[PDB]
Amino acid sequence: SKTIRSRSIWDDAHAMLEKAKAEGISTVWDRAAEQTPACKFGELGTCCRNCIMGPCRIANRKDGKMRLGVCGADADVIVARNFGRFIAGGAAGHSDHGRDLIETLEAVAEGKAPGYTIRDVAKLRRIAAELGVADAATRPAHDVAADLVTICYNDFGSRRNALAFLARAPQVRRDLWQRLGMTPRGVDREIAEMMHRTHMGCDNDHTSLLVHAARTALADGWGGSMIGTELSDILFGTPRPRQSTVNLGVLRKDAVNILVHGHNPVVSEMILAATREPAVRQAAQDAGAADINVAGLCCTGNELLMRQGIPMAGNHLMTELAIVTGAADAIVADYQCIMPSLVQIAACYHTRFVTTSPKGRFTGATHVEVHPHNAQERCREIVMLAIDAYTRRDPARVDIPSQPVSIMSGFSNEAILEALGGTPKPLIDAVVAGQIRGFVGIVGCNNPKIRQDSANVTLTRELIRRDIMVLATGCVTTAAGKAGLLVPEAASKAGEGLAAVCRSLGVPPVLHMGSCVDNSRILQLCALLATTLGVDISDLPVGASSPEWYSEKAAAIAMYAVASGIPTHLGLPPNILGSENVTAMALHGLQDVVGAAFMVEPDPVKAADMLEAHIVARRARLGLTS
Amino acid sequence: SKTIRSRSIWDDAHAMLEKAKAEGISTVWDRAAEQTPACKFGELGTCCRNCIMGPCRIANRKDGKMRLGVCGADADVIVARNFGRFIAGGAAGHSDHGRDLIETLEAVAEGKAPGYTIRDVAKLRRIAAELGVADAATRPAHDVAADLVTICYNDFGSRRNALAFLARAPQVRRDLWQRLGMTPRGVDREIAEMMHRTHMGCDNDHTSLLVHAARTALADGWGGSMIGTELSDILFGTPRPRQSTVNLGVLRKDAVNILVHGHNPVVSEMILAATREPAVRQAAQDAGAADINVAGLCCTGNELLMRQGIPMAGNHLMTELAIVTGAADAIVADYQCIMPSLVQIAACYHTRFVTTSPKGRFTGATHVEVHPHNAQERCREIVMLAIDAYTRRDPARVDIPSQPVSIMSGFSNEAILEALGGTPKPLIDAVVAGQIRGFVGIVGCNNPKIRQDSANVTLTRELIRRDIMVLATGCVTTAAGKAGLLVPEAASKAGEGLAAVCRSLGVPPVLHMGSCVDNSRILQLCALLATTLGVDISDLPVGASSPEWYSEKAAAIAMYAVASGIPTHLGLPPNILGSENVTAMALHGLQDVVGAAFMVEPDPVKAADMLEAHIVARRARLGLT
Ligand code: SF4
Ligand code: SF4
Ligand code: SF4
Repeated sequence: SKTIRSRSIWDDAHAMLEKAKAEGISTVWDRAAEQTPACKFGELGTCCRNCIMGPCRIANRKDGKMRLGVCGADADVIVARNFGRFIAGGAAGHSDHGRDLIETLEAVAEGKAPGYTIRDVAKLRRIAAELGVADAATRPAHDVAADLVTICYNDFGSRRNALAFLARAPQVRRDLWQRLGMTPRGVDREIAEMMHRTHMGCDNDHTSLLVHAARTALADGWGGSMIGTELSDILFGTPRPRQSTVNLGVLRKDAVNILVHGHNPVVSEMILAATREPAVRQAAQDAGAADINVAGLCCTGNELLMRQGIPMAGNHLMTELAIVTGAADAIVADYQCIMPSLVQIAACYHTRFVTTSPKGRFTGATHVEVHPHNAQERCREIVMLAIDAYTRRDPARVDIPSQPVSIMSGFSNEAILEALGGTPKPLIDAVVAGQIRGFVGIVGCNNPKIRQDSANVTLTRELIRRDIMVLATGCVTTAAGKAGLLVPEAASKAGEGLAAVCRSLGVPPVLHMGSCVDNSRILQLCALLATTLGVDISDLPVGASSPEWYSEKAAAIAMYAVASGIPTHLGLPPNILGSENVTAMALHGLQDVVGAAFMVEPDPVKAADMLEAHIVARRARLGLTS
Repeated sequence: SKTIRSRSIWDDAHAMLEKAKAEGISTVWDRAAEQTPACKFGELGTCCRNCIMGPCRIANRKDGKMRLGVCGADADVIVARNFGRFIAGGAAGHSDHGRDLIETLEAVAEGKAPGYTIRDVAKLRRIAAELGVADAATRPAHDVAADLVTICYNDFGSRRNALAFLARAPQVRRDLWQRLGMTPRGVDREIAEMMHRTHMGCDNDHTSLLVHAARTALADGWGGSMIGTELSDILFGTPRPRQSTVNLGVLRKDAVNILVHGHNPVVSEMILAATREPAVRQAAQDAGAADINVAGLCCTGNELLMRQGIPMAGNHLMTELAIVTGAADAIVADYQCIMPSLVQIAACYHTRFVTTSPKGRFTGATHVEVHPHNAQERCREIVMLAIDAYTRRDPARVDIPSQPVSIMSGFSNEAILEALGGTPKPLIDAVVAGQIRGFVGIVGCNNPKIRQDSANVTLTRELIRRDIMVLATGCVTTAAGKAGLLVPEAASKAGEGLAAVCRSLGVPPVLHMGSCVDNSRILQLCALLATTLGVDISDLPVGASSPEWYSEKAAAIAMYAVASGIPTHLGLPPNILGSENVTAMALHGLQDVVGAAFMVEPDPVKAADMLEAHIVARRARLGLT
């Protein structure tokens, strides 16, 4: 079918799209078609519903009518406020997840989280020492953890002048943020202040609103996300390189298949633990299954891949299709990017849809709420639900369409530095000599507007062919993995210089660096390189790209990349083109301010050209050859 | 003009609307007409733009298409998420205000706020003791202030199980909130969690979303707003009853007129002090003026009225009209509800539009940023700018249309208890006897959809005639004031029982209790009576009403009133009627959960009937007549 082929580049998606159509199951692509054409005011950002003097919409009329909202706000203010609330929603998604990790570490330090422990005490002591805990190297581990918990909680308070992890950024960058009024002060505070600013009759200057949007995004990348990443490593282990597999073929007909979906590994790590208990495996054996098979979706999947090597079934637009295989016996959901259509599609099969978070409630789901104090008991109950659902699987509707594709994962900054012999000096030498011309983090989602992973893969291929190493996170991980680019043998697909460095280190030309919160690892790496070299992040030959983004979280990531000095490409524009001034700020004005700007470009080859041009300009300023 | 008469009940509004028309100046009412009819999806709440798989809209179509968003979210989820973010924006408006008051008190405690002081040390010691500061009664006042600052800041952190001021609520209400999962834990935390819940693919259950909306609003009423009110009293004085005046006639042709607008008394109080310095006054007199005349707009005007008796020029929809008098020489703005049209209308005259907050930036305004460490010199500078603007006033364009109307203000709970002899017992006895049948807080804004103050005044008049005492805050203050209802002689407009009680105490039948953050005083009063009686707030003969609301802040107030057990009337629906399930929860379902619900009724006489009906039912449950 020409329509099905246009929706994705992948055979396993095509196969499930055919099956979904045969079984009369509507998908995200069908709902996207029903919502096309979309309201122009919504697309442009020129609609405001922030009070009930509205709704207001701004037209561009020669007679000057509908130029202002009822309160007098113009298109610049309305677009900038909508964009600011958009960013705040993304920052809040990461913020609340980082907050849950603080609470989990506190429960471990108090001895009130059965089955949880401090899996990386060495990293605990290092992070705590970095952030100022006294005698972190020698004091009892749970005392050090309690002091680290206090520091992280204080970043979720209202008394700091700068977040704790901001000290990683080079001095020149912290000085610039301070001069601009961009320094993030409190993770929750910046979000709340954004909501205040965007109330009627508060902030009515688009420049001020966009500056606070940058501050709010920075409070995510250097706060909520960075806390989430570093505490997740302490609690569940620091990733090291390991082999795994990707695509819908990681599901197994002869096993109980449990898909974990969402973002929080506090649940997924304990689901995986329950599946390895002897009594639970005997229950699955008694039900007729040969094994219990956990596979990942989206950022929870990314996390379990990085730390445990658990195979990833799919990214964002694969999620519905994973149920359409007929082999998903349970989906275990926590929060964020979990499409509620999955509840309805699961009900078309035997699949249990289990929610675990008080924040991730879905009408019609089976709710088994999980907290650290009860996770071990509750996750056992959830796996037994999956085994029970397995006994009702209709064997005639099972169609697992592909063989899995080998990948390598687990490239934390700790693993990267270890692969380099302990210092970044071999990486700096490679960049100075021009073997690696630069690095681009390719991050972000799928979006039904773009043929799934078409831009993600094309951009990745173009960059590695030009000797630009790619750092992959989020739903790009699955795209690079299915493309065969996440293995060391993929050096044959890179340019001569990048292939040579990859082969000498034994690593792929694309490094999987984790989930969306793990984009904080990319900030940390950039900050380490700039600090080592004595330059700003805006002087490094780096870039970031989200070719197929959709979420507020992805927009917040892009904003904190830009605000930190990383040129950032987006495949689709945010809803801001209704204001030329806001658009010009985002694409050009920010360059004058933070040393980076957004680029919007749906042609991935042209996106590669633009990212490469920035890298080459920055190499020249460093006195390097290109 | 019949169109002009249709826009306001007030003579000063009519006169300035005529003047605006003659001069070609467009107002909020003109822009409201341009935006009519509005998008039906926006009115119903059935539009979602929370990701760029959207925009999505939910329709009711024969083919069954557009029943769901691209992510699969239905109308119940989309409407409830939109309402949740709406409430979060209102809570955030109050929370950042409260946070600013903490920062100011901390600057005073550190000795780094020239011209600021602890005006009410007795209330500082009482509040600090209440919230757990050790030896608050005897320690040095600035040490006590630093420890109270720490307690308030911790409510803006992430480690509490319940906000500090929640202890005021009766135990039965705190137990209910705990069981429901509504207990507010952190002022910023609940706002941030709401923004997380409304991201695509997080909270997709409309009941869950509305319960967290209640928790977010409670974190305002018992957190951001209550902190804002109590610290404002500590820094600037606890209000006591005093006489003042209201309407555009408080402006004076022979004076430099400075209008303070927005919410923060931290700025308006120091502007007032600057205008009283002899050298500043002499500068005005050298410019030809007889004096400097400060008048208030909206909530910062409410604050200056409550504590300093400063006349109030007008409420929300009067703000543009104050400039059209041609006599406003400066507007000094901080944040919230300040319409950006004021900058362009000020540019039609000589008026200086001055912004003072890093959060309240207005393109084209004169920005003179004020912080506690520089407020004394910056406010002096601002007043000098107003005097310079006065020398540019075109006397031919001046038209101050009315004589000002007398009012009484200053009814903090401290002033109410003092007027009662020091205990709520006389008030309880009057309620028991049936002299005062109940109380309604009438709060909230104006809205161009409703003839300005027509419902605010009619509802007020209806309730006091039925022996229901009215507690007025926000822009209802100006409405009740201009109607002559805020003076003791207004007992003559009340029913026999309320008139008798009012005359015995020498108070009006409508008590001005302050700004929008000061709706926390109504919570405090309800919790005091309920705790004294040993019942829930949902057992008290009380109600709340915003007949002409517009703002997210007003919706959050209405939500925390409802979630606290106070039946709450709204003249206009929030943008939720596209979900029958969300609408039914708001109007009916909440009754079975928190003991109160929203009521939507644009006829203010029918609104009075409904509020009275709840009061009578609660009187019967107390075994009263
Ligand atoms: S974006 Fe605005 S104008 Fe468009 S459908 Fe939604 S509410 Fe209506
Ligand atoms: S805030 Fe202003 S532009 Fe937005 S809905 Fe209200 S009146 Fe219209
Ligand atoms: S969150 Fe769902 S309903 Fe809202 S815009 Fe995104 S896809 Fe549409």
